[PDB]
Amino acid sequence: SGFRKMAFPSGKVEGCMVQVTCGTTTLNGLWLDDVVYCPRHVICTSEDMLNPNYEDLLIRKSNHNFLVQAGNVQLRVIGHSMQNCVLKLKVDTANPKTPKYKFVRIQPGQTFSVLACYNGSPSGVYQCAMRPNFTIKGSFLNGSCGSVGFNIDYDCVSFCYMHHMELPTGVHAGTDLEGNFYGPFVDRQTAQAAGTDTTITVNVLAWLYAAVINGDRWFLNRFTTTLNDFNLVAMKYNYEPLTQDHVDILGPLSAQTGIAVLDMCASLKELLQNGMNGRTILGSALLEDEFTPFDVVRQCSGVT
Amino acid sequence: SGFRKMAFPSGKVEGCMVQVTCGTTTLNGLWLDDVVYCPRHVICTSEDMLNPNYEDLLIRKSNHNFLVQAGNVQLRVIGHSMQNCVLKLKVDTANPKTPKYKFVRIQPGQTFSVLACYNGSPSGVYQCAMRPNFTIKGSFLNGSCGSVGFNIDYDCVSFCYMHHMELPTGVHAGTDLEGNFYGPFVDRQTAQAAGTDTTITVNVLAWLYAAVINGDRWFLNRFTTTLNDFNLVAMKYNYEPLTQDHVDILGPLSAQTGIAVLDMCASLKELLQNGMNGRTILGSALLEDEFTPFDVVRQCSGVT
Ligand SMILES: *CC(=O)N1CCN(Cc2cc(O)cc(Cl)c2)CC1
Ligand SMILES: *CC(=O)N1CCN(Cc2cc(O)cc(Cl)c2)CC1
Repeated sequence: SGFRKMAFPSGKVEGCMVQVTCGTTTLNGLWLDDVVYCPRHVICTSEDMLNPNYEDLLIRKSNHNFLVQAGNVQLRVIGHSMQNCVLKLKVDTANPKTPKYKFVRIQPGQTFSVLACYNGSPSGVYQCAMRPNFTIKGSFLNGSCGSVGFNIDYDCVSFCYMHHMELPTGVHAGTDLEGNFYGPFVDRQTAQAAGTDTTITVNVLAWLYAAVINGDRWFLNRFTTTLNDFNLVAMKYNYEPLTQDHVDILGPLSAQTGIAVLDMCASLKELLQNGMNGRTILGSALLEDEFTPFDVVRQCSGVT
Repeated sequence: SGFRKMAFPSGKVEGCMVQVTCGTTTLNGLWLDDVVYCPRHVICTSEDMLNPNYEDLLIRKSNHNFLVQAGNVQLRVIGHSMQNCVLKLKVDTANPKTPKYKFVRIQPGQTFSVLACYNGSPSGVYQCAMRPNFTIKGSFLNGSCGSVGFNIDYDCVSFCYMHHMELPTGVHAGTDLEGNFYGPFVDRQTAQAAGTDTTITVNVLAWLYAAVINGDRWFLNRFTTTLNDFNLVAMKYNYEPLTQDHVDILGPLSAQTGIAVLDMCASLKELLQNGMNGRTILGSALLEDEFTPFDVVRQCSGVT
C-alpha cells in the first residue's frame, strides 16, 4: 500500500544524455543510435532571441561548430539538420547505451517522467503531465533545455517531450522528438499566452480510486450522478468534461473497487462543491490530477 | 523556475538490483561488489512470521538455497551470513555495475530517493523522508522488500534504507544497510506502534524559501517572532521544535532571499494559526515537509 507521485526508473535515459555546445551556448542533447537530438535554439545568441531566423542562423554553422560530449568523451559530428524546432546531429558513433525506443507525441492529460539534466549530466527525475493548455509544470533552470520526458513500457522507452522554454508565468513549453511544440508555443522570446489550465477530470477520478484502494474512504458518499449532471459541475470548476471514453478507461478501477464510475463522479462533485473541510486524501489537501488511470493500475499492481 | 518533489536519477541503483529467492519467498537484493544484501525475512515462510527465530531458521539454509538472479543470469552463492536484520550473500562475481557507494544511517528529517523494485526489476522512483517517528510514507506492494533508499553526491551513492515492512497503518519500516531498523520496529508480524508523526519544521521553512524563490509570496507578512515564541506554536501543531542549528542550516536560503529566518518563522506561525484560506504554495494546499534546506538549494541551483 501507499501512493506516491512516482517517476519511471531513469537509467535507460541517463545513458542517452550528452552535452551540446554551439558557439557560446550549452544545453542537453539526447543521443540515440548515431543521432543527437537537441533544441534548435542552441545556435542562438541572447541578441537573436526576440525573432531568430533559424534557417539563416544555421547557415553560418558547420558540423565542427556543434561540440557534443558524452561524459568526458567527444563525439565527432558528421551531419546536421533541422527538423521543426529540433536539431539532429549525426555522429560517427552509435550510442552503445541506446535502449529500445520510440518517439511518441502524447495527448494532453497523459503523464511522463522528466530527467532534468544540466551540461549533459542528470540532476533529478520527477513525474508530470502534459496540461490541457499544452504546458508542463516542471522544474527547469538555465541549462536544462534538451532534458527529455519519457514513458517506459517494460524495456522500450517512449520519448515524448524535449524541454525548450519557460514562459513568464513559470510554466514550461517544449516539443515532441520530431521538434513540434506541444501547443501554440514558438521558440522565440515573445509574449506567449498560456491558456486556461483546466483540471484533468479522468485523472482526478483515477486518483480517487487509488485513494479508496489505499484506505482513504472519507469522501465516499450515498450519492450518484449522470455524465451530463457531473459535467455541469465540471464546467463550473474548470474541469475537463468527462466523456464515455473516460468512463470506459476507469472501468478496471471500477471493477477492482466495486464503485461505479458515476458514484465516484458524485463523490468528486461533492468534493468540488464543498471542499476537503481541512481533511486530506493520499497526503494531499487538493484534488490530484497528474495520475492517469493507467498510472494508478500500474502502481497498485507493481508493473516493472 | 518551478519546484518539484524530485528524486535522484536511479541508474546507478538499477544496476545493483537483483532478485533473491529462498525456498518459496522472493524479494529484492542489492548487489554491491561480491555481496548481495537483502532482508533476512526472505528465509521465512508465512507460518513462521508471528515470532521467527531467525538464527534457527537460517541454520536450515545453505548457500545453494539462496537463488540470486541479476536480470536473466544466475549468481553463484559462496557464502551467507546474517548482520542484524539483513542477509549478506557472498557471490563469486563482483557486480560490474557497482557504483562508488557508502552505507549511511540517516537522521529523522533527512530525505532520500526510493527505487521501488519487484522480482529484482525496477518499477519506479520517488522521493521521501525518514519521518520523526522513523517510518517512511512510501509505495510498496508485496515483493517490494529489499528495495533501497539512497542519496547521490556527484558519483557516490549513499545507501540509507532497505525496505522490510508495512505496518497495519499503511506506513513503512525498514533498516539501514547494516540491518538495523530505523525506529523501534522489529521484523515480526506483531502489533507495532508508529509514534506521533510530527512535521519537520526546518524542511517546511526550507520549502517556504523555495516558494519565495519561485514566485509564491502571498504568505509573507509584516511580522517577526523569536525561537521560543515560534516553538510554542510548533508544539501546539505537532511540529518539531526549531533549534539554532536549524536556523543556521537555513542561513544560505535566508542569504539568497534576504528574508531573515525568524521572519519566515512568523509567516509559518500565521499559516499554522490561520490555514491557507483556500490558496496554494508551490502547487500544494498543505505545508510540505519532505524537502530539506539542502534539497531546496540543490534544486534551485541545478547540482548534477
Ligand atoms: C531551458 C534552457 O536551458 N534555456 C532557456 C533559456 N535560454 C534559451 C531561450 C531564451 C529565450 O529568451 C527564449 C527561448 Cl525560446 C529560449 C537558454 C537555454
Ligand atoms: C515488502 C515485501 O515484499 N514483503 C512484506 C510482507 N511479507 C514479509 C513479511 C510478512 C510479515 O507478516 C511481517 C514481516 Cl516483518 C514481513 C512478504 C514480503
